[PDB]
Amino acid sequence: QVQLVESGGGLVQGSLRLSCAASGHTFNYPIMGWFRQAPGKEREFVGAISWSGGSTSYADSVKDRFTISRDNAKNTVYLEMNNLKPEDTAVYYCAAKGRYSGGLYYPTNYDYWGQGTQVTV
Amino acid sequence: QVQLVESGGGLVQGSLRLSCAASGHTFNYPIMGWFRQAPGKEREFVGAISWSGGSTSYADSVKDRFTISRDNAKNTVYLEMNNLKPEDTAVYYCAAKGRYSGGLYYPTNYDYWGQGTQVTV
Amino acid sequence: GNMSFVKETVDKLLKGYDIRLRPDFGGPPVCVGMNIDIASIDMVSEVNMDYTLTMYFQQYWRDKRLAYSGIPLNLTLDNRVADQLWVPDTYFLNDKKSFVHGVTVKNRMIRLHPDGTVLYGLRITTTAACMMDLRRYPLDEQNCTLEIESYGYTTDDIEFYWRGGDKAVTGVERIELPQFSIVEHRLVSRNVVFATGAYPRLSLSFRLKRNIGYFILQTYMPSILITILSWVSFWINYDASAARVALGITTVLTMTTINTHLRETLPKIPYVKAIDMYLMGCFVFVFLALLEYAFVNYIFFAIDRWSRIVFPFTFSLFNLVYWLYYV
Amino acid sequence: GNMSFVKETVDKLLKGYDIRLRPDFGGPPVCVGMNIDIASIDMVSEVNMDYTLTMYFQQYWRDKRLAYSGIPLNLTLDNRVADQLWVPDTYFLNDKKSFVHGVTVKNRMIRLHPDGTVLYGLRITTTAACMMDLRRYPLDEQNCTLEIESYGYTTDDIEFYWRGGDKAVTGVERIELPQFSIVEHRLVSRNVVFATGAYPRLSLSFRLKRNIGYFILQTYMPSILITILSWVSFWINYDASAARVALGITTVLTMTTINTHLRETLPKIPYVKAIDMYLMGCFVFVFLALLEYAFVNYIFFAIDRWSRIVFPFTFSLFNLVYWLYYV
Amino acid sequence: GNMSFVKETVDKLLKGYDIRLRPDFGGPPVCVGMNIDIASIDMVSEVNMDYTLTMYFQQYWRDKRLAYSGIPLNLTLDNRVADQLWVPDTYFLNDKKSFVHGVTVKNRMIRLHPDGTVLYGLRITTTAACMMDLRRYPLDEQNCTLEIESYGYTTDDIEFYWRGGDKAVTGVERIELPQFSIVEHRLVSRNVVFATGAYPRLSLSFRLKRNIGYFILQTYMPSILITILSWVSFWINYDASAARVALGITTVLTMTTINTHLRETLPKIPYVKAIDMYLMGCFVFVFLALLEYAFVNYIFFAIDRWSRIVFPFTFSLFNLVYWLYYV
Amino acid sequence: ENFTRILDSLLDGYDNRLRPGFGGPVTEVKTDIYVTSFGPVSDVEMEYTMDVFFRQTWIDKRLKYDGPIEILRLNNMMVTKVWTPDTFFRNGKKSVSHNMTAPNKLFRIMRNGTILYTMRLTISAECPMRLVDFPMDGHACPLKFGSYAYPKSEMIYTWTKGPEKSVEVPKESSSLVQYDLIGQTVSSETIKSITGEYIVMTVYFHLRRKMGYFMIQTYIPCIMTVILSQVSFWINKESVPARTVFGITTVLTMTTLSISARHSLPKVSYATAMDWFIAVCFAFVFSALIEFAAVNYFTNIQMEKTSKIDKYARILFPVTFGAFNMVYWVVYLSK
Amino acid sequence: PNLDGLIAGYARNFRPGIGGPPVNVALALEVASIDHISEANMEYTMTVFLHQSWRDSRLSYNHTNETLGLDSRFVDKLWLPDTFIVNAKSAWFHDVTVENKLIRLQPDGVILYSIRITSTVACDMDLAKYPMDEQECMLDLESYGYSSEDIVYYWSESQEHIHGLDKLQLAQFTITSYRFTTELMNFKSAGQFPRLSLHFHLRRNRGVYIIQSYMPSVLLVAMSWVSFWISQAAVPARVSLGITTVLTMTTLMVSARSSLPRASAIKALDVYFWICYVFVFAALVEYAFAHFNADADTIDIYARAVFPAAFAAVNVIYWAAYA
Ligand SMILES: *[C@@H]1O[C@H](CO)[C@@H](O[C@@H]2O[C@H](CO)[C@@H](O[C@@H]3O[C@H](CO[C@H]4O[C@H](CO)[C@@H](O)[C@H](O)[C@@H]4O)[C@@H](O)[C@H](O[C@H]4O[C@H](CO)[C@@H](O)[C@H](O)[C@@H]4O)[C@@H]3O)[C@H](O)[C@H]2NC(C)=O)[C@H](O)[C@H]1NC(C)=O
Ligand SMILES: *[C@@H]1O[C@H](CO)[C@@H](O[C@@H]2O[C@H](CO)[C@@H](O[C@@H]3O[C@H](CO[C@H]4O[C@H](CO)[C@@H](O)[C@H](O)[C@@H]4O)[C@@H](O)[C@H](O[C@H]4O[C@H](CO)[C@@H](O)[C@H](O)[C@@H]4O)[C@@H]3O)[C@H](O)[C@H]2NC(C)=O)[C@H](O)[C@H]1NC(C)=O
Ligand SMILES: *[C@@H]1O[C@H](CO)[C@@H](O)[C@H](O)[C@H]1NC(C)=O
Ligand SMILES: *[C@@H]1O[C@H](CO)[C@@H](O)[C@H](O)[C@H]1NC(C)=O
Ligand SMILES: *[C@@H]1O[C@H](CO)[C@@H](O)[C@H](O)[C@H]1NC(C)=O
Repeated sequence: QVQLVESGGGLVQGSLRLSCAASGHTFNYPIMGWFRQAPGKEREFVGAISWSGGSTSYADSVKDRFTISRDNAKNTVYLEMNNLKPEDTAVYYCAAKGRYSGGLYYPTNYDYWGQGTQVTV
Repeated sequence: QVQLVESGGGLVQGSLRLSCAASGHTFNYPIMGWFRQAPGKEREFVGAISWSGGSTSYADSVKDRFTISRDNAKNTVYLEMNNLKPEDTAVYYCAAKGRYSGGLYYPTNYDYWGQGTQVTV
Repeated sequence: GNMSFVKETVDKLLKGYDIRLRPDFGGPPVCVGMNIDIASIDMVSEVNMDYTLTMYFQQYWRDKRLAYSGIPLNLTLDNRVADQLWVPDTYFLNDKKSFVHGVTVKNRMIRLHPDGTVLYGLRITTTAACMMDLRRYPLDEQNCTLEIESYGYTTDDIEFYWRGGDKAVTGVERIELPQFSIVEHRLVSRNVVFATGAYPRLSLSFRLKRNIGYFILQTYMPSILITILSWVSFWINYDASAARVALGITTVLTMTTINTHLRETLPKIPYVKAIDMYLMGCFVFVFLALLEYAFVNYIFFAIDRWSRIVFPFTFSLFNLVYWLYYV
Repeated sequence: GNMSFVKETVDKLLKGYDIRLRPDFGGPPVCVGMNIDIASIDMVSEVNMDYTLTMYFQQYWRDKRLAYSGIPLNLTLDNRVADQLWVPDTYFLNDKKSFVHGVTVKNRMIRLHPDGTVLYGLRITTTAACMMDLRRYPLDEQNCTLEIESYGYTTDDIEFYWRGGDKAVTGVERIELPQFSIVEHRLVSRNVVFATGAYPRLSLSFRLKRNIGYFILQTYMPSILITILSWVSFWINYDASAARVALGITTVLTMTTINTHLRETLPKIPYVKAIDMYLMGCFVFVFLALLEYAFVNYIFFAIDRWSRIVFPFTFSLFNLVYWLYYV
Repeated sequence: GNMSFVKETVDKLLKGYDIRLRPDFGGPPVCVGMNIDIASIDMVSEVNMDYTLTMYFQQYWRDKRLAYSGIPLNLTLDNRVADQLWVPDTYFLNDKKSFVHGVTVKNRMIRLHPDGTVLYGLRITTTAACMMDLRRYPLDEQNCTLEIESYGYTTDDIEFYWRGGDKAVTGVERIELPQFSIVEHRLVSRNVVFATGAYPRLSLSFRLKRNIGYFILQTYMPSILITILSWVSFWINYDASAARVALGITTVLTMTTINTHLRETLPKIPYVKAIDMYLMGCFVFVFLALLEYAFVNYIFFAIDRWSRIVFPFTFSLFNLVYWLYYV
Repeated sequence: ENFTRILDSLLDGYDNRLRPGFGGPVTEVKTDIYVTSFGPVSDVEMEYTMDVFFRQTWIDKRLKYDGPIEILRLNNMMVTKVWTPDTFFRNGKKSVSHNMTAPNKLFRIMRNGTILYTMRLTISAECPMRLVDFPMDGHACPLKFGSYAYPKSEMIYTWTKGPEKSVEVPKESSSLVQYDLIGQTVSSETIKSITGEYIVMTVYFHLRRKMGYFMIQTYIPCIMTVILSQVSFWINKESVPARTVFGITTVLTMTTLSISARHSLPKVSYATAMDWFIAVCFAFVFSALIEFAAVNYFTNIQMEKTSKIDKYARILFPVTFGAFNMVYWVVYLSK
Repeated sequence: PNLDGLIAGYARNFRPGIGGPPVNVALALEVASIDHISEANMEYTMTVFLHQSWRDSRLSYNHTNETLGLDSRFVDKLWLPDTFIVNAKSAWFHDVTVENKLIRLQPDGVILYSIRITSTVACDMDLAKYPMDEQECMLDLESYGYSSEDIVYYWSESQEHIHGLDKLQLAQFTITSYRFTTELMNFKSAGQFPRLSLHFHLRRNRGVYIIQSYMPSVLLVAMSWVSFWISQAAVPARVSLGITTVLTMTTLMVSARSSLPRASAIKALDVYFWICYVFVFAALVEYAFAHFNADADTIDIYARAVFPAAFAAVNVIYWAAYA
């Protein structure tokens, strides 16, 4: 039982910092993922971070552009969207993955989905 | 990431002491090898020493002539070239071998090559 | 859909198949692609200098003897078919003890493709050697590798590559070691030469950073508290010989028990670790505090006031130098 | 009754049977029903973060190749027939070490039904991983799962379900762990996606609640008694320097031995547990009691009366806050 | 290149091949050459008097039954062919427990040569006995051997030699034991006679030199510090009976705990080691220091000044004699 | 196929499921044992380990062959194709047959039909022990083996050599640490069961424990602790805190030594010889503190209207403890 | 000859009379030894000669009237009951030098099948009265796959004679009684399975082992009584004696349950330590009460009699409760 609230999207022309605040049984769900769904297109993997250790992975599109990290004090994950592009125009969602729930990349493996900030540039 | 600087070559007619000073991640590279490349000929094994233990091995040509040893304080290996011969005329190189990098004798197993002192007699 | 048709096709594939001969025997080497999906790192042992890894190990290669036509599917076959096929002779050069899981069946997969590509998967638990440099322990960073090699086939016969390059290894985020964080992993490919020839090698390594927190609590904090305890003596009257000598003894002896206990948890290395240096410093402080009283006792039959300031000040300096050097 | 007739029927079933091909190969997935009868949970290890389970594991599916007519019985066959049949490639994804019991024979059952339903039973002991959150230890609640999956067949080929829904798992009442009570068990079904495709998953989880009683007796009570012992000092005359300093030392040092011993029974976690917080509180009380005497000693060459009330009162407050927060 | 041609050739080689009969059965002995590539020495146990070795073990011999023509290659064959060939019945006479690594396949190689030379390689981990002389422990030098012999074939039938003479064993530089340095290795060949006949033997031995450093830190230094601590008594006033008696007791009892602990790490040998001699000397010093006070106490109801010089001087002499005898 | 024909002829019409001379004369199997290494003896587990070359020799007329060579030294896996005795170790709780680089089996077929079949085994056999005299005790660990299935009417076991030369235990083979193998004796016995009556061959190994380790690990610290307690007698009675600490620490030390002595020793109902020594030494240590308590109690009465008790204790205690040592050692070392 | 003929056409996958009445299997046990009885693991290791007897008409031979003594090679050819130990944590066969199996094929078709097996059997132990406690352990035998309609077990008549439990000598326990029980009402999910169980009662030996367990605790109580005769003027003497008896008792309590890491139940040994701890702690409080009021000699005089009497009284109650 995890609740995710994300904020800091909005519209810009640029550096941005999406944030994702978790609460509840985060121990059972050690991984947080960032997805993004463009209108029409399928929901697409952006990156993921382990709560413990900060082991990070990125999709190629955003490799060496976006940076994820977290702070366990607040139970917060942030996607620092630097060097934005008009391809980066989607509803960005946050999600939690169970320990044994499969590959990072696949949104169907994830159980607890944030609301989803729309971001247009 | 290992750096090797060798010195004490030169030209003589005799006892000589080549030295080989290592710096960096020497833990991952426990073995130092001495090679020599005559003009035209292939690069040829001379001997090798373990940093820890001083387990030593020599090529037949230099067996009971050359002697290798080291001092871990300075991170230095030395080839004491006694009883020299006109066959012993080559660019002597120093090199480091990884723990699991194969046989002592084969220069392709070695990763970090010193500059190479030319020695003629 | 027609199972007799599929059975016929597969029977034909295996008719006259010689498991003894690699694909393209006598020709160019067979290229074998590798992918690892890490399940867990169960244990890291300083005393045994090894770690235990569980992974899904997959091998990809083409065997033109197994090519089939007229079926637009990939055939997933029962794992027992693996005993009738050639497979690579892959081994882990730095492994100590390994097994393929066997419940409820051998954790093994075979998937054939129409072009003769064979996908062979195994679920393996391996205990693998990892020589550790404990000079900075417990403020140390270790490099633990897994070395993957062909046992008997040289690079004339077989070649390895990381299938997918830097994405060939998945599941590094799953590793949950309380005492370590995985800083980085790297994938390497090279050829290794032995007396019997040149062999293909793949290497997977991890950088492990020890978490200090446990050690602060388990060893560092008790030693600090014993050292502070030793200073109480300086506020006690010099006539209280039993009280002040008791403080000296108990702190000195407690520091010995802490030292000896600690090194029984670790391998019998001949060099001094970082933690040894700290404990030796703390021992010297508490020993000098007792010797200070011996000196006071020696002349009374001033020094305490000078001790009340110089000892805490020196211990603060000692800690400052130590933690700067090592952190 | 006619054994030659039954032998003929069974021989016919297995004539030309291809173990390599799943039932309905190339068609809709085979539905495999699973039910577990728990025999025991032998051990739960915090240090290894795992538990050991013994169960009767049964698999239900239909193989139309094995359908037989003219015999109105279910045929129980010798377990060695299992080697001539297709069986699912079921494995336990979070298992560390498992085996099928082998005395006096392999603990395995095969029961055939006239419609071709196969009942396949195994008696398995598994050691399975269970990552534990020890922040509240020993007042903690843990979730330990068993993850059941098809190794090589995707959901195109095989599907799992809990046969009987919420009654598919029996024997939870048999579990007798001294240190834990089973609060609840749950059954889950889902699909898990990997690079090689989507796989069927069944998950069995338990909620374990640690029994406090052992810990009250083993660690909490000794620490309380040492803290009370420390207060005896305040009723001793301030001239009794040896006596009062002895009380301070012995209680302080006893609290260190208790702390260090405790954490040697547990994994090397970097965070502070509930029990650590208690022991640290108790340490501070007994340390301040000795420092109180140093202060008295310091000025005499009142405070004790104030100590006789404030210390027991503060310790009661400390305990109240602690046990309210965690219970 | 033609795999059907190679398959035909190899099939012909194995047609009518009798694994029961050694090459040249009934004729001169088959000469078997042996080379070892050492991978690791994982452990050396004084308690169990054994060591654990990992090596690549290779056997070279000629089997004229396997000679083939018209292929100018050496054939590397799948390791499963080994089950269809004669191989030597080599065993390790002083091994306690050994296994061939089995992941991902049996770590085994077979390479055939046109003249019928067979190259057979195995990767073996062996725990082998090594009787140790601990009279000088921990300043001792040990000789640990590996004895290689033919189990059932006498020297009438099989002969062993080190292939390459003094270069037959590689990888001695890889051995990384924290507690030991490898001083030397030697290769020996001889015949050993039993009631059943004369058998070929090869022996590989190593000379191990224990590193003192760990022992200086773990046992020697604490004992020195306790002995020095005992001398503090002589600077304390003779009226301080509690203080001086406390020093005597604590040092004496600490030296007993150190002694008994140490010998629990070692086998139950009936003789006195070097370290035992040191600890017994240190015990005598600290015991006499307490007895010195008993004597002072006895007459007071001088000696201390004489003790302040004679005790440190005697301990220095004791150490000088000890470390000269043993180093 | 000069020898392949011979082997095929021998195996042709041969049933390995029937003993030689089935239904007729009793099959005699000659057994001899060569102990390669007598492993450590675990007192706590009452078991010992041993590696042997278990040789078996019998006659099978079905394998008679005529040829040039007299002895056919065949491969180790020829064994599975021929009948072999089913010998098992009755007291062997765990045993391993080595398989390194080959199954460690020897198989030779002589011309007249005699078969020499040997195997290399690591045997862990149960050894009941009586630790009443521990550590000054000795044990005779047996090794019983015999046919599991064939009764004495179908197969019997005889020592190949004489009852003295059949078992060979070289001195170098002794891997014992705290024991010494004085000698070995063999015997043959017959047991009866519901399955049948079987011949059992027993080998007894006489082990004498070495008390050098226990002398210094336990006895010396215990003796010195008692001597340490007696030092408090010479201390003046006015030093009440000093003599009080003497008694307390010595009592605590004896408690630690008593627990450590029984740590490795298995838990038994009866009292070992070392248990008596510790108990008596504990009494002397405890009585030393009681003596000081009596001294302090009496001197307070004298103070409230240089001690006789101390003078008596300085002499009586060393003599009584010394007398106990002479009695204790003579009684047990004589056995 | 005819041995090959019996195997020829023999159906291994089917029990004798697959469609008929269930097969009666006589069961006998010869307990060779019982060892490694651990309370912490709640398990014991047992080695037995398990005998099974049943009739198979397919193997009936009439050429001779002599029983056929066969080795373990012939075992794989015949159908065997799937008897397994229900409460066995782990088990294995002895295969040195060969597999310890025998087959006795009588002419009428009766088969005798005996195997030497060593099994580690789980046994739940109640440590309420530890160490003065008696434990009952069981050995359950059952058919894994064949219900009551296929295989029915019963103890053979010879079981009463060759059980061998009397000859067993255990290091710490004594087999007071044994009982062979048959349960036909197991009723598992698959069906009804007859179960044969062997119950034996183990009594822990009372001797030096128990004396050593209580020896330090009793002595420490006597150590605290020494301070009563010590004068109240020597404050460091009595305080040091009081604290050491309390601290050492605390260490004993920690060490007592260290040997049983997971024994969360209450043991009689643990109760005795608390009783000892109360007396040693009260003695230190007794001096503290006397010392505080001396800023009385009668307090020590009462303590020299009340404490020895009170400790004697509670011991009588303690030992009477645990008999
Ligand atoms: C733990 O410690 C191990 C060593 O014990 C480290 O492993 C080393 O990793 C480095 C990379 O980080 C390796 O360096 C690379 O080696 C590659 C292989 O080269 C060999 O093979 C080729 C043919 O395939 C030969 O031509 C060549 O001579 C060698 O024999 C190179 O291909 C790499 O070159 C690439 O990068 C370099 C810069 O690094 C560029 O200059 C090149 O142009 C090219 O892009 C590279 O040199 C090294 O070989 C590894 N050593 C061993 C023994 O395997 C682990 O990285 C370490 N783990 C952690 C986490 O730190
Ligand atoms: C220990 O911790 C584990 C997690 O690590 C817990 O496991 C979770 O258990 C909960 C139930 O308690 C699971 O939630 C359920 O998941 C089911 C599966 O849904 C997936 O698959 C379907 C297709 O089959 C997809 O459509 C879906 O998107 C998912 O991918 C759902 O079917 C369940 O829905 C039902 O219940 C909910 C309310 O809970 C209703 O709203 C629905 O209408 C429906 O009735 C449910 O959502 C969860 O998936 C489990 N997680 C994992 C990782 O397995 C253990 O429960 C816990 N143990 C204890 C004792 O607490
Ligand atoms: C049993 O079945 C066989 C095979 O069909 C048949 O030949 C035989 O007559 C049958 N016997 C009986 C009694 O039905
Ligand atoms: C390969 O060898 C086979 C068998 O000798 C032969 O029939 C075939 O023609 C050969 N093919 C080639 C290309 O040489
Ligand atoms: C057959 O088994 C039943 C049930 O155990 C038993 O009552 C009956 O006596 C047995 N028959 C024989 C002949 O032993």
